[PDB]
Amino acid sequence: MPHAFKPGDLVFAKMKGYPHWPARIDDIADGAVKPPPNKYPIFFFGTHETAFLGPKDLFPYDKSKDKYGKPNKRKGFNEGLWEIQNNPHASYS
Repeated sequence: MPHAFKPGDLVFAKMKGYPHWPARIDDIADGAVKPPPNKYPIFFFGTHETAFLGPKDLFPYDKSKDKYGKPNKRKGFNEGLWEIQNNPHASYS
């Protein structure tokens, strides 16, 4: 059975106006800006952008990849697919 989301989990993350996007739940670095309550820091692969999202917008990667893990015209997307499949836990800083 599912646990709560934790840093390192891989997802497709949904934001208004964008396709479900390869991403991970990030850690918060010591000294870094914390998310609002009930929100997680989401790192989007390919774009390397961070947004704060709640679970309703987070789709676990294993279950979802056969639906959402297909090339997309949008900037950074296909780079994102590579990262999530090939080195999803690397430093992209």
